[PDB]
Order: sequence, then structure tokens, then C-alpha cells
Amino acid sequence: SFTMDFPYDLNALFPERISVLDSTTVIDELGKARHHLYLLKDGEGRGVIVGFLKVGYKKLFLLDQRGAHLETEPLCVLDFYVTETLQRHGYGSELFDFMLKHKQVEPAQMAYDRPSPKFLSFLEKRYDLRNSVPQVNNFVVFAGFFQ
Ligand SMILES: CC(=O)SCCNC(=O)CCNC(=O)[C@H](O)C(C)(C)COP(=O)(O)OP(=O)(O)OC[C@H]1O[C@@H](n2cnc3c(N)ncnc32)[C@H](O)[C@@H]1OP(=O)(O)O
Repeated sequence: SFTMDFPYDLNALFPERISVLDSTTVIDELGKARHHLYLLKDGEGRGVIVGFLKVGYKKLFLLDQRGAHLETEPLCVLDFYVTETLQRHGYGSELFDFMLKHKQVEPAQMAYDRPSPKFLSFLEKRYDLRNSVPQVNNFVVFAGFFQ
């Protein structure tokens, strides 16, 4: 058994629509705002869930470095969040490094679904992913993806 608290924001942006019922009333609604989801908690001292990371495979139609079309099905980062007040504490790096270690895969080999400015900075500074191959499908892949 274990305890689980969701900050307001992480609770709403949860990448899974979940209704929790009590034998019949509802305890919590998450998500109002081939796959693997990673969650992370901290003793603080009364516990709390601080981040989540969802990755999964997805068939993608991409352009290569010279515009040639091509299909591929890489592991993709689909959702990635750390409750706001606790960003830049290292939690993001924790979740991400675990995922890589166990999925046994490198950042440059992944596609990134609609990364935000914070996530881009995170990828660029922490994993030196800087050179992106332009897409038109809202996924971001870097040069290593094709090498
Ligand atoms: C595919 C999808 O999931 S789309 C992307 C999702 N992004 C969002 O929803 C917005 C923000 N939410 C977040 O949870 C975080 O900002 C994440 C997921 C990007 C990173 O998690 P954090 O725990 O905050 O990152 P962590 O503390 O592990 O590493 C720090 C690095 O992240 C980046 N970072 C985190 N917050 C910021 C910020 N406000 N401005 C700029 N860079 C930031 C920087 O590269 C920073 O490096 P520095 O501290 O050396 O400058």
C-alpha cells in the first residue's frame, strides 16, 4: 500500500482521464485538462506526486535532412510535466534518465511531441540536442535520429 497526493496542476494535466469512485461517490477526477507512464513522488514530510512522463511508440511520417519523406515508428515523448512550484529542482531529469536507462534508448533516437520552450531548453542544455530536422507534423526530431 502507498500514499498519493496530486498538486492541483499535475492532477488536471494528467495524461490519463481517470475517475476514482468510492463504494457511489467520486474521490478524484484526473485528466480534465505500446505505452509507458512514469510517476515520481517525494517525502514532503507528508508525501506528494511532483512529475509525470508518458512515452510511447507512434507511427510518424517525417521529412529527413533533405526533405525526403519517410515513415518510422520511434519511441516518443508524449507528455511531460513537473508541478510548477517545484520545477528546476531536478525532478524532470530524474524521470527522464530513468526512462532512458530502462527503455534502453538515447534522446536523439526519440521523437518529441510538441515540445514547449521549457522542454526544448531542457533537452538542449541537459542532452545537447540542438540541431533539429524541420517537420510539419508538430513532432520534433534531432539530427542524430537519422544517424
Ligand atoms: C512532449 C510533451 O510532454 S510537451 C513539453 C511539456 N512542458 C511543459 O508542460 C512546461 C513545463 N513543465 C515541466 O514540468 C518542466 O518545465 C520540464 C518538464 C520541461 C522539466 O522538468 P524540471 O524538473 O523543471 O527540469 P530539471 O530541474 O530536471 O532540469 C533543469 C533544466 O530544465 C530546463 N528548465 C526547467 N524549467 C525552465 C524554465 N522555466 N525556463 C528555462 N528552462 C527551464 C533548463 O534547461 C534547466 O537547465 P538550468 O537549470 O541548467 O538552466
